[PDB]
Amino acid sequence: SGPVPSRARVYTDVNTHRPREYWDYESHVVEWGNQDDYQLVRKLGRGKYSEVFEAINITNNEKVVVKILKPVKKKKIKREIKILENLRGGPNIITLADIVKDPVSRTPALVFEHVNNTDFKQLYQTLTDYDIRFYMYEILKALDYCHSMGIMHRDVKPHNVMIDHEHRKLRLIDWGLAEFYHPGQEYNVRVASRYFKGPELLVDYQMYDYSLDMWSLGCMLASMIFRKEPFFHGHDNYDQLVRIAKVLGTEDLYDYIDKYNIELDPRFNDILGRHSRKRWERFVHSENQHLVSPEALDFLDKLLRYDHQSRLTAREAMEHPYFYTVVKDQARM
Ligand SMILES: Brc1ccc2nn[nH]c2c1
Ligand SMILES: Brc1ccc2nn[nH]c2c1
Ligand SMILES: [Cl-]
Ligand SMILES: [Cl-]
Ligand SMILES: [Cl-]
Ligand code: NA
Repeated sequence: SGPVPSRARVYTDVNTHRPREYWDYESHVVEWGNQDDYQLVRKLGRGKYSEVFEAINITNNEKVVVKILKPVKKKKIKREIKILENLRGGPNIITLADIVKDPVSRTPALVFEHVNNTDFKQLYQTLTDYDIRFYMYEILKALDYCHSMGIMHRDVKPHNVMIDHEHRKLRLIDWGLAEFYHPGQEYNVRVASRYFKGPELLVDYQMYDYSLDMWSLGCMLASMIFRKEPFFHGHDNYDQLVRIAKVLGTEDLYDYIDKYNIELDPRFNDILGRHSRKRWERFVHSENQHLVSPEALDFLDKLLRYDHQSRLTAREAMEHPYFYTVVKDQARM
């Protein structure tokens, strides 16, 4: 028999109850703007599918960020545009301002409202205990929002979190790998960066959901509270699961494989071995102990589960005791 089917525990049917047009991004008609409204100021960085620039809107002298959509299928372009339009105005989600094409090269570009080019990876190994809780809560607002809107990000990692630490403001960026969640859909498992890939991607379980983002978030949290970058440091996608298995243990891994009737790639048979589930205390030392609390470990434990169904949802995560002081201070402000 094949793999056992899976459904998201939350927001399962939200796209089914929308109009077709909400999620049928292949049918979306983009009104392409004029590239000449903007002047590029400077390169901010060059990614995999994108070059990103600081630019000026020469109509209002407003600073913007421009992402030139490096050669890729039109299908992927429409998907990213439609997701950005659907999520526009959501909490801590980057704001799409315009969509333009080069009159010559015909190359699409996305224009975003300005954010400083300071990503979370530059700051997240130097935060106080309170600021880790604060910024994790801000990321959870973006994830509960996009999940509630029927969208999984699929590339949650520190390089995709822009922070203005001065203004205590955060935006979740790079929606290029994001997808709409549809119950029973089998997704590409070649998404996310190696260190943030959930076990579902590593064992090739395709019927995954929003809970993939919650694994990635757990990898970020573990990195920050233990000052260990990355937390799960695999050589390649096979060794990545071994690094996880040495922490979470093999018993829960094989129970997860049995539960979903997953056919494990033969390469895994000699490399996973047999490992106890490690107590989180093993990762605590004199230079991280100020970031580690019972509350932090209880929360982390509930994100980092093999079984995607077991993991906290974004809204359940926001209700965890780890965030009580953040929630109280927000209500006061
Ligand atoms: Br938006 C934008 C503005 C000017 C540009 N020059 N090359 N590519 C561009 C994209
Ligand atoms: Br603003 C901004 C900066 C970089 C980005 N990469 N993808 N989306 C982005 C938005
Ligand atoms: Cl990163
Ligand atoms: Cl490791
Ligand atoms: Cl132990
Ligand atoms: Na401590």
